[PDB]
Amino acid sequence: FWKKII
Amino acid sequence: LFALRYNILTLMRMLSLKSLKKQMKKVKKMTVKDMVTAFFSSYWSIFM
Repeated sequence: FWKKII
Repeated sequence: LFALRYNILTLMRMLSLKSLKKQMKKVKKMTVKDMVTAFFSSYWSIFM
């Protein structure tokens, strides 16, 4: 998820 | 120096109020539109 925002 | 310290501290007063975790909890789900709106709002206020 945070991977996907980044 | 006074203007810069004051204005940047006001920029981080939002992080001090800690109102991004609630928006975080609302947008636990996956929405690129809401993400681009939130990012644009943050830079919008950086311009402000």
